[PDB]
Amino acid sequence: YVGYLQPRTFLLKYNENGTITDAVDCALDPLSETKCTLKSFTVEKGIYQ
Amino acid sequence: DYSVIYNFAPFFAFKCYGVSPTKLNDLCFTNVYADSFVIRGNEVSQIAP
Amino acid sequence: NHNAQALNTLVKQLSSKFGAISSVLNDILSRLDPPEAEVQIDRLITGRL
Amino acid sequence: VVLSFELLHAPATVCGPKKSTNLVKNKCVNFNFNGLTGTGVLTESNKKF
Amino acid sequence: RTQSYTNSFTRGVYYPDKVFRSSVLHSTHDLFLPFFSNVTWFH
Ligand SMILES: *[C@@H]1O[C@H](CO)[C@@H](O)[C@H](O)[C@H]1NC(C)=O
Ligand SMILES: *[C@@H]1O[C@H](CO)[C@@H](O)[C@H](O)[C@H]1NC(C)=O
Repeated sequence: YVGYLQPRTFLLKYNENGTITDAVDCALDPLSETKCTLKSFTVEKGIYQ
Repeated sequence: DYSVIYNFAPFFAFKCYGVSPTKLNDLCFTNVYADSFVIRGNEVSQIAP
Repeated sequence: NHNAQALNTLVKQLSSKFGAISSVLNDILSRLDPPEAEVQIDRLITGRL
Repeated sequence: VVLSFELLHAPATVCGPKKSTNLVKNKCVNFNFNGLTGTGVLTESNKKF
Repeated sequence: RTQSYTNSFTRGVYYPDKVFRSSVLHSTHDLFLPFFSNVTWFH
């Protein structure tokens, strides 16, 4: 498999022992961008600019 | 070690941007590159930020 | 929550260069001569005030 | 000859001739760890690097 | 070589810097493989 990289903003979550366990790609979809703006992987009900 | 650099021939222009001449030997650098070339006297000023 | 955010922002403001070469005062004072270190420290002081 | 450096933090392959000093633990000391200048108390850590 | 196309999913994430961070969320602007991007399977 071959893919090509792109300049992106990622939100990386580090676990207790220091390994990356999850990430959010900000430019993928509006929900991911909301997560990047709030700096959290869970978003509560509401309207977020 | 910049002691030998000072011990070399007297310098027409020894100007340090980010750093300070004397404060060198006191710092720790990630990737030193040195670019050597020959230019005229009035062209020395053009090599500057 | 509000209080926390304020304090958090304040701490993050210590990681801002405010136009200086570095956001760490010790690094600046270990990198530059006192005259230019004065200018950089002045920018940092203005930002933090 | 134009000398180009990059100033950052710990990761560095070039330092000045400054010698070393044995480690001290559980005392508030000044430390210069491979270009990282600070003050604090140094303890053995369980963090997994 | 034969070219097929497939979904990368959440593959291709790497450590950006030589810094250890624990129990934190960090924002990085860097070259990454975009999530759910089409990648080429070569045979
Ligand atoms: C991941 O963290 C857990 C929780 O402390 C620990 O038991 C485990 O050894 C860690 N794994 C690695 C590879 O560090
Ligand atoms: C990758 O797959 C998607 C989904 O089928 C498709 O829309 C897209 O055209 C594919 N990429 C290329 C270069 O064909």
